[PDB]
Parts: sequence; C-alpha cells; structure tokens
Amino acid sequence: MRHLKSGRKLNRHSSHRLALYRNQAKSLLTHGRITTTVPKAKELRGFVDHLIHLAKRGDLHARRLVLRDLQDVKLVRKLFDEIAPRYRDRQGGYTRVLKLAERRRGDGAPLALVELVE
Amino acid sequence: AKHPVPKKKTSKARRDARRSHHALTPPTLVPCPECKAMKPPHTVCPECGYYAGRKVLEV
Amino acid sequence: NRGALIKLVESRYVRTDLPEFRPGDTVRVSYKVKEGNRTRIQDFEGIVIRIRRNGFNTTFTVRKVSYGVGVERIFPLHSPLIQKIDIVQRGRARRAKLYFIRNLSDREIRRKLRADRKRIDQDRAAERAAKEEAQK
Amino acid sequence: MKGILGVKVGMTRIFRDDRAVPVTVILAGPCPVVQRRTPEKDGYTAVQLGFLPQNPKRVNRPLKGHFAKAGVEPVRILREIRDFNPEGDTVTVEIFKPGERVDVTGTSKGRGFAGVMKRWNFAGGPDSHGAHKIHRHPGSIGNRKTPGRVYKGKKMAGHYGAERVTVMNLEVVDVIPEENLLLVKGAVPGPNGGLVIVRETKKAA
Amino acid sequence: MIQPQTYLEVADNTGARKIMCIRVLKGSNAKYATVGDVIVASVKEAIPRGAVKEGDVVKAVVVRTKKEIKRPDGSAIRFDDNAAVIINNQLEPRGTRVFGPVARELREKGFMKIVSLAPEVL
RNA sequence: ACCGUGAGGGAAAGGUGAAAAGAACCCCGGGAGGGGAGUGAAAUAGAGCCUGAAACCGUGGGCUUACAAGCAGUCACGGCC
RNA sequence: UGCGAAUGCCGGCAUGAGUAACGAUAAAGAGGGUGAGAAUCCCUCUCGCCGUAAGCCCAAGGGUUCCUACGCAAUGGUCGU
RNA sequence: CACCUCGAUGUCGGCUCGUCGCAUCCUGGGGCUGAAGAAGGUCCCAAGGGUUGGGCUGUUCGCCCAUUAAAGCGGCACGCGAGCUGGGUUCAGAACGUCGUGAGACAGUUCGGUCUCUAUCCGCCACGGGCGCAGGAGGCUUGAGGGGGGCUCUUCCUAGUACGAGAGGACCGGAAGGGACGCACCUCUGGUUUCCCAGCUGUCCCUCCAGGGGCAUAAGCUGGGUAGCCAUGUGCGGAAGGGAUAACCGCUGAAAGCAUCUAAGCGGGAAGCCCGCCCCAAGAUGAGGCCUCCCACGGCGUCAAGCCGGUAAGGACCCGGGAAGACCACCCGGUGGAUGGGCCGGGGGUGUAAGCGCCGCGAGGCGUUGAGCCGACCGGUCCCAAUCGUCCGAGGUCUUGACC
Ligand SMILES: [Mg+2]
Ligand SMILES: [Mg+2]
Ligand SMILES: [Mg+2]
Ligand SMILES: [Mg+2]
Ligand SMILES: [Mg+2]
Ligand SMILES: [Mg+2]
Ligand SMILES: [Mg+2]
Ligand SMILES: [Mg+2]
Ligand SMILES: [Mg+2]
Ligand SMILES: [Mg+2]
Ligand SMILES: [Mg+2]
Ligand SMILES: [Mg+2]
Ligand SMILES: [Mg+2]
Ligand SMILES: [Mg+2]
Ligand SMILES: [Mg+2]
Ligand SMILES: [Mg+2]
Ligand SMILES: [Mg+2]
Ligand SMILES: [Mg+2]
Ligand SMILES: [Mg+2]
Ligand SMILES: [Mg+2]
Ligand SMILES: [Mg+2]
Ligand SMILES: [Mg+2]
Ligand SMILES: [Mg+2]
Ligand SMILES: [Mg+2]
Ligand SMILES: [Mg+2]
Ligand SMILES: [Mg+2]
Ligand SMILES: [Mg+2]
Ligand SMILES: [Mg+2]
Ligand SMILES: [Mg+2]
Ligand SMILES: [Mg+2]
Ligand SMILES: [Mg+2]
Ligand SMILES: [Mg+2]
Ligand SMILES: [Mg+2]
Ligand SMILES: [Mg+2]
Ligand SMILES: [Mg+2]
Ligand SMILES: [Mg+2]
Ligand SMILES: [Mg+2]
Ligand SMILES: [Mg+2]
Ligand SMILES: [Mg+2]
Ligand SMILES: [Mg+2]
Ligand SMILES: [Mg+2]
Ligand SMILES: [Mg+2]
Ligand SMILES: [Mg+2]
Ligand SMILES: [Mg+2]
Ligand SMILES: [Mg+2]
Ligand SMILES: [Mg+2]
Ligand SMILES: [Mg+2]
Ligand SMILES: [Mg+2]
Ligand SMILES: [Mg+2]
Ligand SMILES: [Mg+2]
Ligand SMILES: [Mg+2]
Ligand SMILES: [Mg+2]
Ligand SMILES: [Mg+2]
Ligand SMILES: [Mg+2]
Ligand SMILES: [Mg+2]
Ligand SMILES: [Mg+2]
Ligand SMILES: [Mg+2]
Ligand SMILES: [Mg+2]
Ligand SMILES: [Mg+2]
Ligand SMILES: [Mg+2]
Ligand SMILES: [Mg+2]
Ligand SMILES: [Mg+2]
Ligand SMILES: [Mg+2]
Ligand SMILES: [Mg+2]
Ligand SMILES: [Mg+2]
Ligand SMILES: [Mg+2]
Ligand SMILES: [Mg+2]
Ligand SMILES: [Mg+2]
Ligand SMILES: [Mg+2]
Ligand SMILES: [Mg+2]
Ligand SMILES: [Mg+2]
Ligand SMILES: [Mg+2]
Ligand SMILES: [Mg+2]
Ligand SMILES: [Mg+2]
Ligand SMILES: [Mg+2]
Ligand SMILES: [Mg+2]
Ligand SMILES: [Mg+2]
Ligand SMILES: [Mg+2]
Ligand SMILES: [Mg+2]
Ligand SMILES: [Mg+2]
Ligand SMILES: [Mg+2]
Ligand SMILES: [Mg+2]
Ligand SMILES: [Mg+2]
Ligand SMILES: [Mg+2]
Ligand SMILES: [Mg+2]
Ligand SMILES: [Mg+2]
Ligand SMILES: [Mg+2]
Ligand SMILES: [Mg+2]
Ligand SMILES: [Mg+2]
Ligand SMILES: [Mg+2]
Ligand SMILES: [Mg+2]
Ligand SMILES: [Mg+2]
Ligand SMILES: [Mg+2]
Ligand SMILES: [Mg+2]
Ligand SMILES: [Mg+2]
Ligand SMILES: [Mg+2]
Repeated sequence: MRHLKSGRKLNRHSSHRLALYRNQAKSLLTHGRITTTVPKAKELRGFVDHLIHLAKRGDLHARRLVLRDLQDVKLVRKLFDEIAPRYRDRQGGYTRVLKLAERRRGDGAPLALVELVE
Repeated sequence: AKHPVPKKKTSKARRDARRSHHALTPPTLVPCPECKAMKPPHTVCPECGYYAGRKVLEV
Repeated sequence: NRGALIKLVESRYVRTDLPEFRPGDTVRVSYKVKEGNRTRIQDFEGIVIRIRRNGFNTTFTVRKVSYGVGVERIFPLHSPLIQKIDIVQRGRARRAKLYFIRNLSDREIRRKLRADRKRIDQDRAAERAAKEEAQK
Repeated sequence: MKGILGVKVGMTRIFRDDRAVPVTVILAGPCPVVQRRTPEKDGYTAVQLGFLPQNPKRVNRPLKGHFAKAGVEPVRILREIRDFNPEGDTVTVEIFKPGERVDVTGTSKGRGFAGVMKRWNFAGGPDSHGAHKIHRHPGSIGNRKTPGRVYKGKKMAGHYGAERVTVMNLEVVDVIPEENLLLVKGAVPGPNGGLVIVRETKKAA
Repeated sequence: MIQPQTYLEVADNTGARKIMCIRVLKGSNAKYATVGDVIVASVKEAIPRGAVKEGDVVKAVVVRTKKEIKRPDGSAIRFDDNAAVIINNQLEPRGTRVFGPVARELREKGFMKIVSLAPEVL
C-alpha cells in the first residue's frame, strides 16, 4: 500500500535518485533559478533548503557536510559567502516553486520553476 | 496460457459505445491578472507571470 | 489534536525510581513472581543485551547463562513488577544492540565488553558526592 | 442503548493488577445532540450526535440552529445511536463505567486492490518445482460445462479495506472525563485519527 | 515453538539425548507445541544402557524454547535451546533429576515434580 | 523490381484537357495544404486529375432509445416528422 | 453468358484498440545555442557505463555508407533543426 | 450400444479454488437394546459447521506411524491444464525379459524426452461515468431484499454421589482453560524497514594531510533500525435470547361402550428452520423517510412538456494534500488558511561526529561528547506554495379530493 511513506522514487533506483538531487542542487545554487518537471521540483526544495540552512551555520563541520552532496569547493564558497547570508533572518523556506503553463512538447510533461527566494 | 482471441467482430454500435467516455475536456482557463490573455490557473503566465517573486521575463 | 500528548498523558505508570544503564553493562533486576499463590521477589542478573526506546513501554532485555543454558529475559522498563534494579557493573558496548554475544558467550565476550571506566569512575564519585552532601 | 462518537487516538499498555492489558484509547468528546428521531416524525428512535466542533463557518446555509445546541456546529455529525434517548443534551464519556463491555464501529485501513491471498487468505501457488507465474494466483475458478459459469459470491481480488467494521464485546478499561478519554483493549478498526462510534454491547443489552 | 520434525534437547537423565517431535498433543490439529505442552517424540540420539533406547517412541514435555514465552505481566523469557523431559503416560518424569532451567509455565500446567527437580525456575 | 547460394522463381503499375490555357498575383502557412484571382464548355476535369460503384470513415438533419431480453424480422395499432 | 459460400483467387477496407508494444534495468540532470517548431540537434557543466572493451589496428565481407554545403516528404520504432 | 463432437470436446494423478448431494464420519435431537453405570449395539431425525500431520508408491486406492470429536461417501466433462504442475500414460533415443528368420513387437519393465506473454462476449471480483428517481439543493437515515457467520475438545465443581459385589462411574446443572477457523489491530513479542546512523575492504577521485564522494546490484559488504506494511504478536467472534418445527415424547379424544398422541384440538421437542448478531443495501423505475436550505423573475412557446439569458441554495472546475486510491472515486485543506514542503521542539534510530588538546615510535588510545548525524512518528511556526479567478446551477405538468 505504502501508507504514510515520505518521499518519491522517481522512476529511478536509489543511487540515481541521489545523483539526481545532488545534480539539481549544484545546478540550482549555480543559476539561482531552474526549470524542471513539477515533481522533480517539489522534491528539490527540501534537498537544498537543508543544503542552504547548513551554510547559514557556517562552521567547518556544516561546510564539510554540504560538501558531501554538492562536492564542488567553489560552489560552497558561493553558497556560504554569497547565498547563505541573504537568508540569515529567514527561518525556513529559502526556495520558491512556480508552475509554468507550458506542457513540454513531445513528452507532454508539466513544467515548473525553481528559484532561490527573495 | 493459450491465446484468447475475440470471437466476433464487434459491431460499429459497440465500439462507438465503448468510446462514449473518450471525449476531451477543454482546458480550464482564467483571465490573466495583469495581461490581456487567458492562462490556466496557478501558472505563471506566458507573458509577465506574477508580482512578488520574479516571473520568467516576457517583460 | 495533541494525539501523542493524550497517549502521553495516559501514563501515571511512568517511574523515575530506577537507575541509568545502557547495553553492554551488567545489571540485576528484582521481579515479583507468583509461584503458586504465594509471592516471591526473584532476582535476575546478566548483561543488558538491548534497549528499545518508546518512552513509556520502552523495554530492555537481559542475558545470562543459567546452569549451562543461556537465558534472556525481557522487561518492561516501567513495569510495576520491578522492585529495584542494581547495576552490578558497567561495560563499554561500542554499539546499540549486542546480540553478537550469543555466539560468543565465552571469555571472548569479557574481552569484547571490557568495563567502562568513565561511567564507573562517575558512579563512585557520584556516590561519594551524594553521601557527603546529604548529612552535612 | 447508549452510544457516543470519538476518534481513535493511539494504543499503549496499562498494567492493571500486575497484568499488561493492551489498550486503545479513543477520545470521545462531548457530543451535542442536534436532533432526535421519533416513531411520530420518523418511525423509529435515535439521536443525531455531532462531534469535533470546528469550522468557523464552512457550515453554509443548510444547518440547524433549529436545535441551536449546534452552536459551534461540528465537522462530523455522524448520527444514529439507534434506540437511544439520553438524559438532556450533550452525551459525555460519563456514559460508560469501567468494566463495561462495548461494541466499536470504525473504518478499516484501506488496502486498495488486494490479491486473493491477503484479501481471502488463499494459499497461492508453490514457489518452486513446477511454478510458472502462478505463485500469487487464485487457481481454478469453476468446474467445466456445468454450471459453465462462476458462482455469484466468488472470492477474487478487488478493493479490500476502507470499509465498515464493528469489533464487539470490548472491555472498557478506564474512562477519563477530564480530557474526555476512554480506554478499551485491542481490536478497534482503522487509522489513528479516524472516526469511531462506540456503543453498549450486544452480548446482553 | 516446536512442531513435528523439530529436534529437542533432553533435559533429564533418562539416557535420551536428542528426541524429535512426531506429534504435538494438544487438539485435533494444533500447529505448534510450547512450554508445558506434551509431545510425542522418536528418540534420535541416546546414551548407552539408558532407561530409554534410540528409536523409542515416547512422550515428552517441553521445558525450554528458543522462541520467547510471553507472560501476562508483560514480560518475556526465552532460552538458548528447545528442551524436553521424557515422561510416562501418567505424565510424570521417567527420570530422576532434570537439568538446566525450566520455564515457570510448567507449574501452571501442573508439572510439579519437574519444576521441583529443576535447578532454577525462571 | 523483388525472392532464391544456385538452377530457378517472378509481380504490380494504362486514361487531366479539344488545347497546358498545368493556375501570374495577393492571403493564411516553416513547408504541405488551402482561400481568393485567373484558365476552361466544364476545375467534386487541378495533375493523389475521365467515369467514379461497394464495403469502410465522417459532418448535418428527421424519427427514436437509459425497468427490458435478443436470428433483430414480420403482422397490427398508435405517436412524432 | 448470370456467384454468396470452394480454410476459393486478386484487391480494398474493417474488428480486436487507441489495446500490446516502441528491442537489453549502463542513467540521467541543468545552463546556454540554433530554429517556424526542441526531452531527442550543437556547446558547457555535473552524473552514470565499458576498459582482454562496449578502446585501437588488420583480414573477410559490404560498396560512397567517407568529408562538406543546402535540406526534413519519407526511412529513424517518439521527436528531429 | 455407437447418438452430437475425428476442418481436434487435451488423457491419469497431484496442486489451487471450491460448490452441491445425503445413502451422516463427527457434533445436536431421538426410539429400541440381549440399555445397571460408564461404554456400545442397531435404527430414526438432522447437510449448520467440522472432517489432522506424516512413511511408502506417479499413483487414485490401499497399507502403516502418531493423533483425533471425527479422520464420511458421492457429484460437478472420473469438477477444475485460455489456472499451475507433468511424476504416470502417450511420438521420435536406448536397454532388459519375451515373441518373431527378419524389419520389428508387447494394458511387460527401464533411463531420457519443447505444456502456447496480449480475454471480444457471457460469467465472476472490484471501481467509476451517464441518466432516471417530474422544483432544485446540503445533511441524516428506514430496510424490502441480499451476504457473512454457524465447529469442537479437555479439565474442574456437582460427586467418587446416583448405579454397581466390585472394579468402574452418569444424567442435569455450573466453572475454567484449549485447538483450528474468522474479522480487526500494531501497545507488547517478532519481522521488513533501497539509504535513518554506524563500521569495513579494493580502487578511482576532490586537494597533499585530515576529511570525504563514486563504484564494487537493480543496497559493494557488514552491524543495527523509526513510521508503515506485517504474524509468530494482541483484541474480539461462534452466541445468549425469541418463535415455529423434525424424528420423538406426551395431554385431551372419538370413529370403535374398551383402547389409541390423531381423525377435531393442545403442550413439549434438534448444532438444523425464521428472527436475533455483523456487513451491503431505495436502479426497492414499488426509485422510501426525516432536518434544513433557495426561491415561485425577465422575454418569446398567446397552449399539452417547455424555451433562453443571467440567477438563488448549492455545486463543480483549478490548486495543496491524504493510513483514500490503478485512473476515476472518496476524504481533508485552499490566506477570514496550519494542506503539503522548510524551519523549530519533542519522539526515534544510530552510539560519543569534525575540529582541537593530551598519551604513544606506531597502529591507535583518552577528553571535549550520549557527542554528531538523524525518512516517514507527535506537535509548533505563515518563511515557500494552496494567488487571482472561471463555469454550471430552480423558478416548479395536469387531473383529482380535503383546509384560512
Ligand atoms: Mg503514499
Ligand atoms: Mg516509466
Ligand atoms: Mg549503486
Ligand atoms: Mg508460459
Ligand atoms: Mg491471464
Ligand atoms: Mg499533541
Ligand atoms: Mg491505502
Ligand atoms: Mg484477510
Ligand atoms: Mg508459499
Ligand atoms: Mg518463477
Ligand atoms: Mg478448461
Ligand atoms: Mg448453464
Ligand atoms: Mg499434570
Ligand atoms: Mg539476389
Ligand atoms: Mg469563365
Ligand atoms: Mg476551386
Ligand atoms: Mg462530378
Ligand atoms: Mg469531369
Ligand atoms: Mg474524355
Ligand atoms: Mg475523378
Ligand atoms: Mg449522425
Ligand atoms: Mg421491475
Ligand atoms: Mg423507458
Ligand atoms: Mg443486453
Ligand atoms: Mg480499430
Ligand atoms: Mg483489452
Ligand atoms: Mg492494459
Ligand atoms: Mg504498454
Ligand atoms: Mg530502446
Ligand atoms: Mg528500452
Ligand atoms: Mg584494465
Ligand atoms: Mg573490401
Ligand atoms: Mg547490405
Ligand atoms: Mg547514398
Ligand atoms: Mg557522415
Ligand atoms: Mg547540416
Ligand atoms: Mg523526416
Ligand atoms: Mg518520425
Ligand atoms: Mg456415431
Ligand atoms: Mg445403426
Ligand atoms: Mg474426436
Ligand atoms: Mg470447430
Ligand atoms: Mg479448438
Ligand atoms: Mg437422513
Ligand atoms: Mg446421541
Ligand atoms: Mg448408558
Ligand atoms: Mg442410541
Ligand atoms: Mg452438515
Ligand atoms: Mg526420508
Ligand atoms: Mg515418494
Ligand atoms: Mg494400490
Ligand atoms: Mg492421513
Ligand atoms: Mg467434493
Ligand atoms: Mg467415468
Ligand atoms: Mg477430470
Ligand atoms: Mg498445460
Ligand atoms: Mg477451455
Ligand atoms: Mg515423463
Ligand atoms: Mg509423430
Ligand atoms: Mg530369436
Ligand atoms: Mg513398450
Ligand atoms: Mg502399448
Ligand atoms: Mg537428463
Ligand atoms: Mg521433464
Ligand atoms: Mg456470449
Ligand atoms: Mg452510478
Ligand atoms: Mg433484511
Ligand atoms: Mg439471512
Ligand atoms: Mg468425586
Ligand atoms: Mg510502533
Ligand atoms: Mg514492531
Ligand atoms: Mg519499523
Ligand atoms: Mg584536481
Ligand atoms: Mg586520506
Ligand atoms: Mg566513477
Ligand atoms: Mg572509497
Ligand atoms: Mg566502472
Ligand atoms: Mg552498477
Ligand atoms: Mg532486525
Ligand atoms: Mg407438535
Ligand atoms: Mg387418553
Ligand atoms: Mg375413550
Ligand atoms: Mg392433529
Ligand atoms: Mg414449540
Ligand atoms: Mg453452536
Ligand atoms: Mg448501512
Ligand atoms: Mg432514491
Ligand atoms: Mg429519497
Ligand atoms: Mg492523489
Ligand atoms: Mg472543498
Ligand atoms: Mg506545514
Ligand atoms: Mg535517543
Ligand atoms: Mg571519543
Ligand atoms: Mg606525539
Ligand atoms: Mg530531532
Ligand atoms: Mg499562527
């Protein structure tokens, strides 16, 4: 039945589902706004809200933790020094997800927008 | 398993009644808050989507 | 609402009167038994093998060898049937549940489980402290 | 035939008299009777009840301030206690004393589309030897030319769960008027947070 | 939980060592025997010159189970093996002297000689 | 053509108009296609072109059908067009 | 010289049905580009797979498939710039 | 026998799934007994439910072991291969005995031997869409009619009483435990828990060290493991009761002065029947009822029903979701808002992070530190998103009888 179960598999096994969320994080933090399909988006929020929040912590530990998923040192600086501060007085909700009215043509997919909040 | 096969060609009556649910629904649309055009709701418009956040710029 | 706070209200059966312990360190629990309409307090003492934490109705299991047969007893940690529980020694577990001892049970477990000085030292020192600090 | 609405809260164990006594605490809040039925206007006898006071007004236009004790109109009104004609308005858990036996209706967790074998505890196919893709399957459904069809009750897989279920003769272990709690042992149907109605038993009545 | 085919340690001095359940005597159809249940067993391993010989069909009572016994007081016990005591049809031990702990459930099922003869009753 | 290693096997496929006069130019369109314009006696002769049947698919209209059950018709009465 | 039957022959068009399937479970994501149109083309980044190979060289066999410009009706199991 | 089927009605046995019959194996009720009691025998009523696990053989069957209340017998294409098996039979290989000069052959034996993804209709399990239910709506519910269910044992008290020389040992009445089956549930017990924590190996990598990522499966391996789904785990079910009956036991009672349970009557009398329990249920077109809402516009049809446009109560749509779910449905939210996500608190799990200090030549050890990390569980909080909107929806047919 799979009742009161949290989190989507999206038609891919675990390690690929990881790599997905990581590769969406690196991309989102990089461009500040991104277009994915709606469900991949709704599921990216939590993944980076946590990635950001740990940058708001600032400690070396908290960095190294973010470095596990995002993996690139330069991005982490941009996360820690540039991005993180803008949210310092924001408790939660560092990402917006907005649905686009255009259906991707040729697979039919509903699209959305994912941007860092401000 | 053997090979189930249809026993009788189905009447034009019958397939056409099968299809009695097949008809489409028109897309549900609402007038754009700013722009003139129609947009399906809860979606950033193809022209100048929203206010507080930063819409995809057609502006 | 207060779904859990209601079920958490539900206990006037929690009890604070019993000691701290973790897996790996050995204890002795005294337990009311019937034994034919009479009543006895039977003691059971061995290593605590695991602890299931649910809050009220957490439970913990104790293992010992008895007359050449290992035994495990599982006690509800809040049971009204537990008179007292003494820690007879402390030990350094290294992980949450140690079932792995079942297939050792020999000298190899007193090597694997060597006593935990940090919690021993803070027992004596806590017992010297509370002893000295009650009277005067 | 006393009855009262409630919601399954959760389960625990109670330690009564050196015994465990697993219990399901259901909260049956005050229950503001909004209608009565009479062999005059209705042709039988019951009380409407009403429960869970919320909404400010989602209640919209059809409503009762006719019995007006619907002041703070309740989300779920689920109603008939059948032949029950209580003292005044507002039945409470005062209704039940401990050691009373009770039947409990509730809504069984939905399993959705469930195989035979879990619907019906069928045996299934062997997992080896011949095998060939029938492990979880029903088997024969019929005979041959006669009757040449399938019986009208025939156990098969379909939606299973999410239905009315009344487990009977439950013991009331405790009742806590303070917070409007009530404690029964065991079986009571459905999810925590779901609606249950709670009646006196049919062992005697 | 013991069932036919299950091997059992022999917890007394009769001279059987291992017995294997062949029936559990409870109902018409009972599925498993537990602590305090009588079973019928075939004697598989036995010590020379015993009261009992390899191959004998006999009655035993189950004094220990690898699967935990649950008590009303909310607790449980479980032992490291499954063991039985060989008994006669009047249902009393065929031996003098049982070995190792026995479950206290026996007293409640009416086996007072064995709980008595038992070195420890848990 | 195609099929067969090979010997060998072995098809489908004709018709605008008297005359190309084979539709300049404009419009929608990426093109395809079509709408006007024009040619023609005729363009549902427009090149997927003489005639253009039937099965088949579709749009519009009339009568009819959601408590009836059957080789689907037939005989009778009644309604609506 | 008259067809309704020959599991007849040739052709056409139905039914099953918007059903099964779209051909290895190595795996994808995003940004930018181009264009009438982009999941499917180009370029960057990130992720995954092969590595006694799923890389490279030779012989058969194939016979222009090679390189480049313009191009998308059809071929491509979707799309296609 | 040779009647349908040779332009194909797959053949034994098993397994799965049953359903029916009663000539009843058990349980319930009975009569007779060469029935002391207990225990049998035989025959009558009774089909509600039950009717075990193994050894041997392809076996059905049978024999046997251990039990049991019992280990029923039949039918349904010797029920069931578009459900499975494929041991047997029943192609082609090979051998034995035997028969035959031979090729070969044998209800003789032996070893081996391709069981076909896609369900049109009926039927069956589920679930929706439509219309109807003559005014439309939101609630609530009656139950015609269906379905489910229906088993049984031991012990104890009565009472070592009745009965019996004894040995043995009731009825009736009451009590407590079981077995197997059913429905539900997850507190406990016990599982899973694909990334919730930890540890470990080889390699490649980021960034040399420290730290960490990939891959080693679609978890590399290993030790654990919340919620959820679960049984081995827990709760509850069989009834009670009411009625009518079976065989049977009787009353009263003739025909027939007697007699007779029967011909007129009546009373007892079964696990069975009808109710009672649980579930579905007004497509119950015989479309039921109660509570509450909105209202009896504007025009053409000057009329039998209507019609068009907004409307009204109300709905939809769209969106955030859900122990609801294949889609649909159902339920909860939709800023006058705690619906999901984030954050925070708690629970919970892992089991004392990294960094730094100290001890050791070192692997390492200690402290900081129950640290750090931390899905789902119980809450909190408008930080992100449920914005803004759109559409549909009665104005009530007539006859007839009773009211101001
Ligand atoms: Mg879910
Ligand atoms: Mg897919
Ligand atoms: Mg992997
Ligand atoms: Mg197959
Ligand atoms: Mg099939
Ligand atoms: Mg709370
Ligand atoms: Mg469900
Ligand atoms: Mg089931
Ligand atoms: Mg199985
Ligand atoms: Mg298989
Ligand atoms: Mg068949
Ligand atoms: Mg028939
Ligand atoms: Mg006894
Ligand atoms: Mg050729
Ligand atoms: Mg002209
Ligand atoms: Mg023209
Ligand atoms: Mg013409
Ligand atoms: Mg012409
Ligand atoms: Mg001509
Ligand atoms: Mg023509
Ligand atoms: Mg038409
Ligand atoms: Mg009818
Ligand atoms: Mg009609
Ligand atoms: Mg029909
Ligand atoms: Mg078709
Ligand atoms: Mg189909
Ligand atoms: Mg399908
Ligand atoms: Mg498919
Ligand atoms: Mg492919
Ligand atoms: Mg593929
Ligand atoms: Mg290599
Ligand atoms: Mg060449
Ligand atoms: Mg070629
Ligand atoms: Mg070429
Ligand atoms: Mg090329
Ligand atoms: Mg090119
Ligand atoms: Mg092309
Ligand atoms: Mg294509
Ligand atoms: Mg014949
Ligand atoms: Mg003849
Ligand atoms: Mg034939
Ligand atoms: Mg045929
Ligand atoms: Mg056939
Ligand atoms: Mg009979
Ligand atoms: Mg009898
Ligand atoms: Mg007798
Ligand atoms: Mg008799
Ligand atoms: Mg029967
Ligand atoms: Mg064997
Ligand atoms: Mg065999
Ligand atoms: Mg035989
Ligand atoms: Mg048998
Ligand atoms: Mg049968
Ligand atoms: Mg026959
Ligand atoms: Mg057959
Ligand atoms: Mg087959
Ligand atoms: Mg068939
Ligand atoms: Mg064979
Ligand atoms: Mg042949
Ligand atoms: Mg010869
Ligand atoms: Mg032969
Ligand atoms: Mg033969
Ligand atoms: Mg072989
Ligand atoms: Mg075979
Ligand atoms: Mg049919
Ligand atoms: Mg419907
Ligand atoms: Mg009824
Ligand atoms: Mg019934
Ligand atoms: Mg007595
Ligand atoms: Mg739990
Ligand atoms: Mg559990
Ligand atoms: Mg769990
Ligand atoms: Mg580098
Ligand atoms: Mg290193
Ligand atoms: Mg790699
Ligand atoms: Mg590594
Ligand atoms: Mg690799
Ligand atoms: Mg791999
Ligand atoms: Mg585990
Ligand atoms: Mg009578
Ligand atoms: Mg008389
Ligand atoms: Mg007389
Ligand atoms: Mg009579
Ligand atoms: Mg009677
Ligand atoms: Mg009964
Ligand atoms: Mg109902
Ligand atoms: Mg109705
Ligand atoms: Mg109605
Ligand atoms: Mg959903
Ligand atoms: Mg709503
Ligand atoms: Mg929230
Ligand atoms: Mg903890
Ligand atoms: Mg440390
Ligand atoms: Mg040093
Ligand atoms: Mg926490
Ligand atoms: Mg608030």
